[PDB]
Amino acid sequence: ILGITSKKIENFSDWYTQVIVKSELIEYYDISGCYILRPAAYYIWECVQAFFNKEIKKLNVENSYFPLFVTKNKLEKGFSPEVAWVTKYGDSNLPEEIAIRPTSETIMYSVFPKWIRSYRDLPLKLNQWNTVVRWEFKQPTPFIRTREFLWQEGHTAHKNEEEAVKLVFDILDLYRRWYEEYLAVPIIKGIKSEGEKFGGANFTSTAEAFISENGRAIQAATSHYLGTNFAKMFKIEFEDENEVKQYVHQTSWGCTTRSIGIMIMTHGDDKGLVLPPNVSKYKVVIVPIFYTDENAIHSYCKDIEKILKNAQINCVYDDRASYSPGYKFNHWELRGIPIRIEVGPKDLQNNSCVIVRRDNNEKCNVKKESVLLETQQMLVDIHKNLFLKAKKKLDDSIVQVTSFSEVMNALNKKKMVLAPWCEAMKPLCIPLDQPPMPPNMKCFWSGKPAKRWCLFGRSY
Ligand SMILES: Nc1ncnc2c1ncn2[C@@H]1O[C@H](COP(=O)(O)OP(=O)(O)NP(=O)(O)O)[C@@H](O)[C@H]1O
Ligand SMILES: O=C(C[C@H]1NCCC[C@@H]1O)Cn1cnc2cc(Br)c(Cl)cc2c1=O
Ligand SMILES: [Mg+2]
Repeated sequence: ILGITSKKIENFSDWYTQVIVKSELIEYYDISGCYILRPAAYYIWECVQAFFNKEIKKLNVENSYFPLFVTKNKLEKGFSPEVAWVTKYGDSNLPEEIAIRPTSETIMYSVFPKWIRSYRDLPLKLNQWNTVVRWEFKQPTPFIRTREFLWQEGHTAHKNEEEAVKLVFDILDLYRRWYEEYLAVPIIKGIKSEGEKFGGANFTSTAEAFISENGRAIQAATSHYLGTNFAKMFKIEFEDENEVKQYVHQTSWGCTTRSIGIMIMTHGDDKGLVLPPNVSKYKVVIVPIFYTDENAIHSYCKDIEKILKNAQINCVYDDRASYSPGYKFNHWELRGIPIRIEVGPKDLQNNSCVIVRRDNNEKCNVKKESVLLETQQMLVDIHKNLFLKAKKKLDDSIVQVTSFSEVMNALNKKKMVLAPWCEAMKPLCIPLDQPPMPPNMKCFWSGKPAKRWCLFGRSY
């Protein structure tokens, strides 16, 4: 009951449920597919939100808030069974049903024509941090697929294709950094196939992550070039620099709290949650061991707490008298605190302490004067190690194939497949980083000549 009783490989699904609850990330809720985000989970969202905000602001993107509700006729300008409908206020029916936003396309693009008259009004760059609701038919999973989820949705409109297209890939790399620099998760940039892209999009760029334990790919984030599709539909036009009426070129992009789930599944182990330092409130936990003047142990630990905190490194000194040091060890490992500092009589004797990494459980005795410096670079190295170990697993999950039997073998081993492309397992994306393609290569399913490599696999 106390700790994680299932192993990540043996029973991944039950391991996941145990980790997210016992590490105090979420609480389950009496509405299926909805979950309470406890402070530990929301801190992660706050962090990546702060990062993403800073970066998109550099791209002159402005934050805004559009209404949670959209009327029936405006929404209705193959998704409808996912729409949640507000019908009643109190005991009175609404004259017209109103929908809860599943996304803000119809809400925003209905007003864009009013804001866009000439080239002078361009580019228009908007972003929202909000919630949307979708009554997912597929089985709900905490973070990964929820019926209400926090996200960010960006929407832009430009004078031409090139400015729009560049921003699409600018945003896509921000998503890359989002996962890499804060969640320590490696992702693959790519273009969706025509059958997998957002229907309203010209093309859909994507960031894909992969979970080796169940052999499933997860779309980490999206970034669409919408072209003039929505511009035509909503009559979003502007007057040229040459007085000619033109359609705007639009982009849209989004990343949700699914990112947190991807992080958990990536870095979590059999001991429980493992947090990248950049998304953990407490970077260090200080645990005291008695046998010995207790008050002297308190003074030493508090001194180290002051040293770290003064250097703007948030940490916690677990001085709860009712719990053994061993209990505290597991307590904070479970909650994913990157670093544990142990202080006992022996450490107090040499004016030193034991520092313990959460990721590989490596221990080392450091002098009190070197605690700060060693802590700082250890937090750096922990993030590097988490990312690199994760990248190795991602890379080792892809097999380059040129035949059907090679595909069957990879599918049976829960691997992803990199196959020739000439345009349940499905096409995931056409990776931006293309390996060389032999001149006379064919798709083994069509015989047509291959132009690029496509990534295939099962997905969430
Ligand atoms: N219910 C959900 N909970 C969490 N994240 C989600 C959910 N639905 C979609 N996302 C993610 O939100 C981002 C953009 O969503 P979106 O463009 O609506 O894709 P989508 O068409 O809903 N994909 P899918 O629902 O799996 O067929 C992607 O990274 C999705 O993985
Ligand atoms: O939501 C999208 C496309 C983009 N909109 C916001 C930015 C990120 C995102 O990729 C695809 N999508 C997904 N699910 C939907 C569910 C409903 Br219900 C509706 Cl009306 C519409 C949609 C819908 O448009
Ligand atoms: Mg969907």
